[PDB]
Amino acid sequence: SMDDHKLSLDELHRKYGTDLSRGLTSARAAEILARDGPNALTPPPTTPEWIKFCRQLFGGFSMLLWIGAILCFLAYSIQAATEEEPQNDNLYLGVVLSAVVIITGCFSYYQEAKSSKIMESFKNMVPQQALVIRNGEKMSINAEEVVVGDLVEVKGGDRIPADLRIISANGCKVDNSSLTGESEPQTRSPDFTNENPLETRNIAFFSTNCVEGTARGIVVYTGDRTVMGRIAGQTPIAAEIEHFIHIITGVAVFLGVSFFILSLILEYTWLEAVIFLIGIIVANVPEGLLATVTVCLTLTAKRMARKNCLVKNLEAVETLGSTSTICSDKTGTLTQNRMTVAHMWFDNQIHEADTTENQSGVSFDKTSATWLALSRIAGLCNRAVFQANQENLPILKRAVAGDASESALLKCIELCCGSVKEMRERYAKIVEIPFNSTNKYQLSIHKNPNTSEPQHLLVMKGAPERILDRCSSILLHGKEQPLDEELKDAFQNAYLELGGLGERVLGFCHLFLPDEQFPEGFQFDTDDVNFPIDNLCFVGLISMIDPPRAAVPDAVGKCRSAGIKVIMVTGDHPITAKAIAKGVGIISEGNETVEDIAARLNIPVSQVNPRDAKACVVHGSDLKDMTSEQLDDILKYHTEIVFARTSPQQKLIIVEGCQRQGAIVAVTGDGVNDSPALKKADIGVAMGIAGSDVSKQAADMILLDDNFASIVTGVEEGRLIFDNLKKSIAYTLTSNIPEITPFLIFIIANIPLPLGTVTILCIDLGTDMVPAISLAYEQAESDIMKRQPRNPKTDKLVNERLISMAYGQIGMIQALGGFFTYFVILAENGFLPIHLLGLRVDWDDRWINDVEDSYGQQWTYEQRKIVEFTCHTAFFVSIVVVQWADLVICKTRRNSVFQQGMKNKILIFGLFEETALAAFLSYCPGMGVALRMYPLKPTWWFCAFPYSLLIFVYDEVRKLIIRRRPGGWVEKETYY
Amino acid sequence: DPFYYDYETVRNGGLIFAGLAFIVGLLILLSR
Amino acid sequence: GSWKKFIWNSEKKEFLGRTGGSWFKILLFYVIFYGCLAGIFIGTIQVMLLTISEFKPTYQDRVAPPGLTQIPQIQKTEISFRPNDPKSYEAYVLNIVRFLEKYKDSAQRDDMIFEDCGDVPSEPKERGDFNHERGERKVCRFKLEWLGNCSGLNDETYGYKEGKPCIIIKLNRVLGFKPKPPKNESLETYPVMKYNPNVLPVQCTGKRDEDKDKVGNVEYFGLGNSPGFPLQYYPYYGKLLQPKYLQPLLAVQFTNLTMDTEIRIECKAYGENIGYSEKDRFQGRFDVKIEVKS
Ligand SMILES: CCCCCCCCCCCCCCCCCC(=O)OC[C@H](COP(=O)([O-])OCC[N+](C)(C)C)OC(=O)CCCCCCCCCCCCCCCCC
Ligand SMILES: CC(C)CCC[C@H](C)[C@H]1CC[C@H]2[C@H]3CC=C4C[C@@H](OC(=O)CCC(=O)O)CC[C@@]4(C)[C@@H]3CC[C@@]12C
Ligand SMILES: CC(C)CCC[C@H](C)[C@H]1CC[C@H]2[C@H]3CC=C4C[C@@H](OC(=O)CCC(=O)O)CC[C@@]4(C)[C@@H]3CC[C@@]12C
Ligand SMILES: CC(C)CCC[C@H](C)[C@H]1CC[C@H]2[C@H]3CC=C4C[C@@H](OC(=O)CCC(=O)O)CC[C@@]4(C)[C@@H]3CC[C@@]12C
Ligand SMILES: CC(C)CCC[C@H](C)[C@H]1CC[C@H]2[C@H]3CC=C4C[C@@H](OC(=O)CCC(=O)O)CC[C@@]4(C)[C@@H]3CC[C@@]12C
Ligand SMILES: CC(C)CCC[C@H](C)[C@H]1CC[C@H]2[C@H]3CC=C4C[C@@H](OC(=O)CCC(=O)O)CC[C@@]4(C)[C@@H]3CC[C@@]12C
Ligand SMILES: CC(C)CCC[C@H](C)[C@H]1CC[C@H]2[C@H]3CC=C4C[C@@H](OC(=O)CCC(=O)O)CC[C@@]4(C)[C@@H]3CC[C@@]12C
Ligand SMILES: *[C@@H]1O[C@H](CO)[C@@H](O[C@@H]2O[C@H](CO)[C@@H](O)[C@H](O)[C@H]2NC(C)=O)[C@H](O)[C@H]1NC(C)=O
Ligand SMILES: *[C@@H]1O[C@H](CO)[C@@H](O)[C@H](O)[C@H]1NC(C)=O
Ligand SMILES: [Mg+2]
Ligand code: NA
Ligand code: NA
Ligand code: NA
Ligand code: NA
Repeated sequence: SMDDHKLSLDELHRKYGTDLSRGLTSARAAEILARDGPNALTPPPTTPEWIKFCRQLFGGFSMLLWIGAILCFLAYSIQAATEEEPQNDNLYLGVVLSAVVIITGCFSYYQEAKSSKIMESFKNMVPQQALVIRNGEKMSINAEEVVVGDLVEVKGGDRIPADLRIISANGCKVDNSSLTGESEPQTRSPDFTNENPLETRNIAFFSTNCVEGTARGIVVYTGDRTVMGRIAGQTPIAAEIEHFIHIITGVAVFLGVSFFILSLILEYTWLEAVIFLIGIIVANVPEGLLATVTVCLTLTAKRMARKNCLVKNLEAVETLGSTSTICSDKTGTLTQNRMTVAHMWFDNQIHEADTTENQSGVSFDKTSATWLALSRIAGLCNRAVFQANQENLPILKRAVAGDASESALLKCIELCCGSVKEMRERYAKIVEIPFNSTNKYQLSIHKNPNTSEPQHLLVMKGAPERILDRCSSILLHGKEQPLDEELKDAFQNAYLELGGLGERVLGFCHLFLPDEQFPEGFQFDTDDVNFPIDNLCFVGLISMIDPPRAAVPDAVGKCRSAGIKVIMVTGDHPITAKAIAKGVGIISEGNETVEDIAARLNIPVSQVNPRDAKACVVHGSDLKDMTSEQLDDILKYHTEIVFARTSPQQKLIIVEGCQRQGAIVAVTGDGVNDSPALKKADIGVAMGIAGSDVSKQAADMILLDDNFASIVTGVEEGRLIFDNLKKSIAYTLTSNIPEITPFLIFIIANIPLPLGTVTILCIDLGTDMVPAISLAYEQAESDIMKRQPRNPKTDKLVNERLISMAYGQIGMIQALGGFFTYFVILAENGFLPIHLLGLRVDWDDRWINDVEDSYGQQWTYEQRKIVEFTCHTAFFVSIVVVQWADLVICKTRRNSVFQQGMKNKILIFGLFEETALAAFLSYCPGMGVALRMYPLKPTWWFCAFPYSLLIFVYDEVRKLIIRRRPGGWVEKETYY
Repeated sequence: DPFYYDYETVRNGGLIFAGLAFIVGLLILLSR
Repeated sequence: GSWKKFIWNSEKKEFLGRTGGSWFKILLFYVIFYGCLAGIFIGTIQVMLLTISEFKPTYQDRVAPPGLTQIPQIQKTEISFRPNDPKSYEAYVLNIVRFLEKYKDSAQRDDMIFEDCGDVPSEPKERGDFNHERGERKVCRFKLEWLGNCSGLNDETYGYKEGKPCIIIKLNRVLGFKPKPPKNESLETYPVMKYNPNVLPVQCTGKRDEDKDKVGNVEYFGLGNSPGFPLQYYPYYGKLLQPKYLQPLLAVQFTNLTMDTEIRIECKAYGENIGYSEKDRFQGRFDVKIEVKS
């Protein structure tokens, strides 16, 4: 429909609730909140909470265990009609195969719903903020409640929160890429230019940003009724677990089909063969890994939010842990960006600031016209103003509306030389200049209040090396002593002795223009430059100290021990950047640049071999003319690189240069010029308290505390998930040999069967469901930040060393621990072990009711099948007993369990749930006819204690050899 | 009698152990 | 894995991605590893065999009331034959002849092993104790002539040639077991037969109600005149102490079977020790289906 862009501001009075200034109103706010819908775009409804349940109950690899129950109930339904004495045995088989599906589907749905509930809790974690100008006095609000008739003020880098009509802008430029497809900013103005209401300048749009400038606009639509409100993934660590599950599925399907047609030769009663096939396929395929990976990801994301490191998608979790390069900025991230004045220099003497109450009187609060003029220059250039409720607050804290340097400068002026706003109205600012990035020239021409001098003053401040050509004549005692060469040498010495401790310096110069250029009447403008700028009245230098953050100098050491390379990209002088890098530990001691060894041996810099210097400080002006080959070996031959005097716009040329060597680069940005460099890096980090919305729509992280050390803690939490996934995969695969081998030795050796299909499903449901997911909650070992970064090209999760440990070494001990208990039971009832070789044909014969044992007595058919089902029960129980030691050794990878501790509460619950399920399935009245499971003697629970102890002893001695001998044969062959 | 072996005592002990090992796991899990 | 490039290099000599001095170590590791695993398994088995006696099993409660079986070893508890067809009943006669080899009178002549227990039923004979202090124990000898009209001293087809077939019933051996016949309250067991205090009684009747009208007459042959197992034997001492032990037998003949009908017959044994089951249809009891085609 037609939007109110054609009608001007008078009809904007006469279209909304009478407000174009001073805010709208409280009452009106509630009324237009109740009239229209709030600013939330309404979500599409997803599938309800029973379709997600039937996709897990009747899903993949559970239809097999449903059709097994259907066939069992069909065989019982056939038998109950055309047979007398119907003998309901397939009824309980169908009941058991139906109960296994319900339990496994309920566990899978619970583990899916918990991770969905956690990952849904990151929206409204860092909501949106809109700047309105309500009756109050300019406030930020939750942005999902604004109304039609508000006036909002946006600036460079903010998000437009509603449908806007612009009233007063200073060249804001919206990027029209969400509804047109243009990658070019467009100028906005309150006029009426285009006939089409969409490609015009009258209005602004939802889900857009007006980069530069500011704007004051009025809301026309909110919520669903905007032009955006109408109209309308995998993980590289999940797409590998899928590919592994497909290969294990093919192997298990081959094994189950091969075991299916091998049983029918042994007269195995077609229902039993089908149930045996289904039980092999279901139990030998690790379907519960695909849940575990999600629980490994989402939980980790939650912990990253508890340490001020917020992710934007789950694909950014597994790539943050493989980070090999961090290219961070200096101001705001490494340092606090709360600077105070220290160590001014004027009249060939470094002074002290004397910030505190201990007034050393350092030639201050007195009469000496050089520092009076210097403090007057540093007082009438500070654009920052103070807020209300501050003039009765001490020096120790002050709210102030401005950037860092001028807020630092206002401290010394409001401390030393009275109030400040009286000094602003004394010398009237007649033309201002905003702070430019090209020459860094802050100027504000002033005039006398009534009279102070016949030559009224013009001011100049900025970088001292960028004003050394402009202002040269010093102010010793009011005297403009001209350019002097040893004085420039002393200025250079002051520059090195003020940048050498790590301070940003600012120069100060001024002018006494006569009345020849402006009289007392009409003044002169500064946009048309008719002022002499060369050989001006320099007064002195002011520097400011900037403390680095709290937990940074050991976070850089943890980045160094973990093989991550840190790059510092600042916009400061290349001697202060070297000082800050040596202060925080970027350039550690022992490492030096070519300037240091050149000034060491007193050979000039230009002929030093650039191979003995591993640290390097690159000026930003040389970055523009160097081609790709010089950058691609600056980043190759050095180890500690610091880019100084560098614009953020050329950050991108760094990042690709680090990506060609092969690296996962993490880049911090907070501006609108960094957004080409954020989404070219492998992981982009936005800032949380500073940083506009364009900077955080392009990044994969949010730093909620603006600290560098939170990135390092995020690298820890990202590194943890590969360890936890390898531990869970290693635990899950060990229970495959004791489920395969009892049927193999049944065929080969012709002994009675040690394990049936019901106890195979019991083994799988008991020892694979709960304790395999408890290794996702495992704490971090002591050597996660002492290993190198993993390469996601040559380092997969599964190796030939992970398969040959689970299938070849640990699984065989569990198979032997089961077979021992089988032989112990069958030898204590009368069948000695040599007598069992060859007994299978007579044992399984229903019409041979006198089978002789080693003592000579004669067994019935049911009397020996009861002993066989007791052997099945204790096979399952001994598998649970060795599962214990399999779960205990599979929670560490190179540390011992005595230096890891039992801090995992889910693992102890897994052990107790295992043992409670085993002791309940054996000793409950009623399991003898349903499950065919019979009670064990109390001394049969200790038959697989030595094999469970052997697993523990073997794995502890193996890990000890790996720790005390790195790079040996045991680490090369067994360390998975 | 070498032919009897009452199973009720070991069944009572096993069910007591199952109830104990279930409630202690419940108290370890819900300890948070 | 790719193809040739991975099957062999000969610029590093790496068959399957592993050099030949590395294939030797990874196989020596698995040979030593499985050798020590086999050693530990054999050692635990040999240690467990030291707690096992060689005269008495550790647990006897899973054979505790014995089964009751019949000697023509048949395939679905079914006997079916034609008397004027000497190829239908030949397997049954061959089974009975192969079973009654060791019961012959010429196979019991060794008087230092076999002994002459009485020809009337008597009390159990304790041979001592399970302690090997007397060596091998002697065994009572069973004469075939007590199975008369069912032994091989006559009709050598055991009745199958002339209509009326005959089975041989025996109770399963349990080491150390002494059967207790029921008491004599004259109300206790069912229904009525001749009672003897040293005979475990057996009775074979028809199963359904139409089978009781068709089974006809049933003859028993054993030691004495009360049908059942004598008690002079028992309790089996085991095949270490008593090789060539001979369990007592009981022959049952069906002299007046009804022709061309399938008849179900249940044989039960009575006593205090003897108990029955509902799933085990061979414990203390059995059943047979006979069908004499004409
Ligand atoms: C009741 C509890 C008892 C528990 C007992 C459990 C025993 C624990 C055994 C587990 C250890 C597993 C590795 C053992 C092999 C150690 C090899 C070694 O030391 O490397 C030397 C060294 C390590 O030092 P290196 O290799 O790095 O030397 C470096 C050389 N320079 C410096 C020049 C580079 O490796 C070798 O060079 C040669 C090793 C060849 C290995 C050949 C295979 C040996 C066969 C081992 C059989 C052990 C099986 C026993 C398991 C039985 C348990 C069921
Ligand atoms: C009697 C037969 C037919 C089954 C009857 C239904 C099942 C008892 C249902 C009820 C709730 C289901 C499950 C839903 C919750 C899980 C949480 C699980 O605990 C954990 O996962 C560890 C703690 C944690 O994950 O934080 C243990 C019980 C279990 C498997 C439940 C087991 C029983 C399920 C399959
Ligand atoms: C490890 C898994 C995959 C297989 C382990 C079981 C074995 C495959 C089978 C083969 C024959 C079995 C047993 C049959 C014979 C006995 C006799 C036993 O004692 C003796 O050897 C004494 C012999 C004598 O004195 O006459 C030692 C070996 C043992 C336990 C064998 C051990 C190996 C068994 C269980
Ligand atoms: C079936 C059994 C025989 C094998 C599986 C059980 C383990 C072999 C045993 C060996 C000793 C037991 C535990 C006894 C108590 C210690 C305390 C623990 O030490 C600490 O608590 C240190 C805490 C910290 O440093 O943070 C080291 C492991 C642990 C749990 C042991 C882990 C392994 C246990 C369960
Ligand atoms: C049947 C019984 C008599 C066999 C004896 C069992 C052994 C005493 C087991 C118990 C646990 C095993 C080991 C597993 C735990 C480690 C912790 C380890 O202590 C450390 O922290 C090592 C630190 C380092 O080396 O840097 C030294 C002892 C050791 C090898 C243990 C030594 C004793 C082992 C071989
Ligand atoms: C990994 C380390 C810390 C061992 C942890 C394993 C289990 C959590 C704990 C629970 C109590 C322990 C056992 C203490 C003794 C009982 C005897 C048994 O019950 C009987 O004695 C037979 C029945 C009866 O006595 O009547 C049930 C299992 C068992 C082995 C327990 C199960 C497993 C243990 C080692
Ligand atoms: C990981 C594997 C190697 C462990 C399997 C257990 C044992 C380590 C292996 C070694 C060889 C296997 C068996 C191969 C076949 C022989 C037959 C047997 O010889 C006989 O006397 C049987 C013939 C007869 O006398 O009636 C002696 C032991 C036995 C079971 C071996 C017992 C031990 C086995 C199971
Ligand atoms: C055992 O078999 C013999 C013959 O083999 C039976 O003896 C005959 O029985 C019939 C039955 O009426 C008599 O008429 C004959 O006179 C008997 N002959 C002889 C020589 O005795 C004998 O009855 C059978 N024993 C039984 C059935 O208990
Ligand atoms: C078999 O013969 C006996 C003769 O004593 C007779 O009583 C019985 O009814 C007969 N049975 C049949 C089935 O003919
Ligand atoms: Mg930044
Ligand atoms: Na599974
Ligand atoms: Na991005
Ligand atoms: Na397992
Ligand atoms: Na498994």
